[PDB]
Amino acid sequence: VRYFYDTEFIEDGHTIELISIGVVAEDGREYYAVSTEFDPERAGSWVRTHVLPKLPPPASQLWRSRQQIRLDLEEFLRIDGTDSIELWAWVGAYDHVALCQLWGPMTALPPTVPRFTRELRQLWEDRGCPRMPPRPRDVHDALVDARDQLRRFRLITS
Amino acid sequence: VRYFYDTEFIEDGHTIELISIGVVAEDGREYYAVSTEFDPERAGSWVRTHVLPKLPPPASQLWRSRQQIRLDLEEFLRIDGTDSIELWAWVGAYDHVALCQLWGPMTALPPTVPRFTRELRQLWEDRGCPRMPPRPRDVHDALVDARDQLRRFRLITSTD
Ligand SMILES: [Mg+2]
Ligand SMILES: [Mg+2]
Ligand SMILES: [Mg+2]
Ligand SMILES: [Mg+2]
Ligand SMILES: [Mg+2]
Ligand SMILES: [Mg+2]
Repeated sequence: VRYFYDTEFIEDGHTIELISIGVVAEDGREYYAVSTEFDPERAGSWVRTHVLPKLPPPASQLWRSRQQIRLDLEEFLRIDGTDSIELWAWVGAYDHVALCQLWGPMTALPPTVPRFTRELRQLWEDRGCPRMPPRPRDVHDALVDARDQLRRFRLITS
Repeated sequence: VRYFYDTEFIEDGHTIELISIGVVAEDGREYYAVSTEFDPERAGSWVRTHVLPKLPPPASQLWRSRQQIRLDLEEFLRIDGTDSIELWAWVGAYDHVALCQLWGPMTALPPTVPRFTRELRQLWEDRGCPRMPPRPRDVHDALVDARDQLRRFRLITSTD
């Protein structure tokens, strides 16, 4: 059913160029990939310092084409499966677009992928803002960040 | 405090070209504009059928530049005032990007505009999925869309 995710990307007010994606299923499965298709030269200051250095070394199989990431996610999210898929992220409007654009325009999103991502911050605030683990060491690694989202959600719903 | 909004747009897997935006405040105030800058030619069948027909005539003052719409919104959302700005939309991920892209990069969004839009669909499900009035036939007009969201938010929360 539930997947927690995060993306890193280069966004210029016009497009969102996907750097990486981390997704963690409530059942414990984890997916992380980094795109071979974004242009590192086009990254602004904040990304160069905080995002770029934390990426896998160049020879890692974690590096995948946009097409591989799409096919990886269709398998990882079980899009042909029994269960209803429910996507979650923390302040994920841009993340939601970044994920969806792996498929193309919204019309080309697979029929079982939700057309919205639930907002963890919204749930957090609606439960009166309960005390959370402080920020992990490596924030801006999308998988670490996606992990911490699931941790947060479990706390709030315990 | 709370604003409810909707955007209409041409989205192609690459960009989100803003057509119109409708915003309604909890205090009764309303804003609506249509961008002079999208290219009607690029629109798909759906946007040709359901969106373009509801737009104001060419002479309407509702047609504005993207620059004018930014300035209008900075005023309307009371960006320099002391209330916390809360934004709400129904299934608003692309809407949130469309709105925020009026300021360019996320970098450049006024500090006082929140970095996320609250998701009215999520709220609905949370409180038990209570039965809602039907959507207006007028929907697909971003202002009508935004008013209706405000109405749904009122009904969903009416015993909170
Ligand atoms: Mg992100
Ligand atoms: Mg590819
Ligand atoms: Mg996020
Ligand atoms: Mg909309
Ligand atoms: Mg539209
Ligand atoms: Mg809306």
